[PDB]
Amino acid sequence: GSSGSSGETGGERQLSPEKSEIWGPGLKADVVLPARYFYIQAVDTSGNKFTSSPGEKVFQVKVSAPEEQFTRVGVQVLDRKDGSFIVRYRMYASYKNLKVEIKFQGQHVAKSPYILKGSGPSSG
Repeated sequence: GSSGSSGETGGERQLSPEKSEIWGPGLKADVVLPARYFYIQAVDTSGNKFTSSPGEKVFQVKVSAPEEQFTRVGVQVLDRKDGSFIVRYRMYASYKNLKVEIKFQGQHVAKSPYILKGSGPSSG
């Protein structure tokens, strides 16, 4: 069997990933013990907040450690607010350093990946 789909649109602002800002308790020094979750705000080319509902599956998140490999991370994106989203993930293995990667249709949203290693001060 086989089928197809369709959908037209236009006029709306120009959703821009680069602009979109990614903030949360994840990109911090003292993160949560178990798992953390950050928010993803959709911004246009004019640096304006979409504060709207784009769709169900529009933004994705990748989780993988530079030292440890073969990490089956099942991240799920759910629309909590009428503009922002929540990113949750589960892991049953040692977590020393992870790499956050956010992309949109082949376009990086934030300054990813994100390398977070070394308790604050290191050089010293």
